[PDB]
Amino acid sequence: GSITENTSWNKEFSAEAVNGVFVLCKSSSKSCATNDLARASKEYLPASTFKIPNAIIGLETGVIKNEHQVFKWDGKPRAMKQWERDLTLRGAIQVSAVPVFQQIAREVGEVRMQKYLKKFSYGNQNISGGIDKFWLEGQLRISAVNQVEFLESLYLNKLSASKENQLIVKEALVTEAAPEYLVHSKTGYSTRIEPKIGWWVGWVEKETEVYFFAFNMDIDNESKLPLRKSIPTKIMESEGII
Amino acid sequence: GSITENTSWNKEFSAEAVNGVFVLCKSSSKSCATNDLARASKEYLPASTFKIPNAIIGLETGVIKNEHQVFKWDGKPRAMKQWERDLTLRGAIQVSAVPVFQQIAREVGEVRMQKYLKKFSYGNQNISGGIDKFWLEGQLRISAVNQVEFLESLYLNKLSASKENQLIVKEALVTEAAPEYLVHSKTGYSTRIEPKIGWWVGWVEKETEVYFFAFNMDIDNESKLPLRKSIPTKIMESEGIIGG
Ligand SMILES: [Cl-]
Ligand SMILES: [Cl-]
Ligand SMILES: [Cl-]
Ligand SMILES: [Cl-]
Repeated sequence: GSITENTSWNKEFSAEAVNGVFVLCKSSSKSCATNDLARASKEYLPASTFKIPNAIIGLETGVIKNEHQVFKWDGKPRAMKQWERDLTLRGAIQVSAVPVFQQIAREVGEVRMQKYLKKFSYGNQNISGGIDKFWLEGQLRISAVNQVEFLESLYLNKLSASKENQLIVKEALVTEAAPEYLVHSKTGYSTRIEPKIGWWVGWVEKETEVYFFAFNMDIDNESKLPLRKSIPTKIMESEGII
Repeated sequence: GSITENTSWNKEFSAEAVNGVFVLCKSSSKSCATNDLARASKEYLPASTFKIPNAIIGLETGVIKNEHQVFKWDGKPRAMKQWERDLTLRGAIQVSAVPVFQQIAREVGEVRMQKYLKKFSYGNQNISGGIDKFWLEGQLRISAVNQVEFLESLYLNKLSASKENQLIVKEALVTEAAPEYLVHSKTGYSTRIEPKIGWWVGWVEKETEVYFFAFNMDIDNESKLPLRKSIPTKIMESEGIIGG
């Protein structure tokens, strides 16, 4: 593939006083563009974007039985009201139910989780910091470029997992369906350790083209969180994609 | 299965002067509700709702190579401008590209096509009338009850096809997505044999519940087509099944 720096996108960041990066890749020409090559290569806690490999590994290992599994709420208070209810696998991914995935990670265990992150070439592959929190406050780091490589492998079923399991997770990641296009995506927000990072990663299928994308930004306060989606959306709109 | 009449649903049909049926099943097809017991089991041409089994069959026979198949346009005139382009599976479904599906059916062939429709218990299972048009103007017929049974089997990966291929078709059928709400659906319009019939079939996931649905109605003219969606939408909303 190739990557090129495109300074024009900076307008959307400048207007918002945002420090951040977008990486957008057109599958047919294996060609990516970024507003910031340096930041595109910087490696940050994945936070809830880790739900993507974690769901695959959960299925691969038999910890998650299948896409019809329901994760029941035990009635104990959770950090968000939206998590205080039974959830499907898709629902637990889409509302970012950390408690559900901490449990999955515990059952997966260190030996197996390490093995998969190596197979997946996932970031620095460093799961230090406790088996249920390493993606949230441990030693794990991944870049925007690595996220797009990973998502392309998933799209093509080239990850070291069954196609069945890859498809289940693909199915779960759909976030917008229109007559002209389909969006798969996942957000993250790293807030336990400095610096505070918001992520939005995914891909768009339009006509017979596929566009993979990864976005991250420094988050000053919770009031900036929507720019996580709105800056990349604006860019993708300006490019005539969505 | 068991089918129970909900009297109150008729209001929605008589209020628009529509002859039609809606079938709705919560959790499973074991117990469904309808406005009309007789019509719920009446069988009609599937029209473009047949793209659902045909897509599964195309993948299972290897006629569609895999999820990333592109159906290439050779540049020769097609009947609609929306068809004059390369298409993905989801694209061909969205624009209702009947010529793409007809070429799939020809390559599948009558022997294989008959076998899968019988394994799937798909309507009267009659593919008489020409391999490229039996679902459009031939002898094939299916009811609203049988559509919900078929779609439930698809949802559960219980059709006689690989799980991989069932998942591929399901992704191409998503029409609405929200964190705890997901709709898979397909319209059809049968206009070659009287009476003309409109369909809307599908399923909805809401939180940890699932509902299977099938609607059909007599279509007098094109202007009544939207009802295919709004009458069943209103009834589903009456059951608390509400989208965004
Ligand atoms: Cl495999
Ligand atoms: Cl989040
Ligand atoms: Cl022919
Ligand atoms: Cl025809």
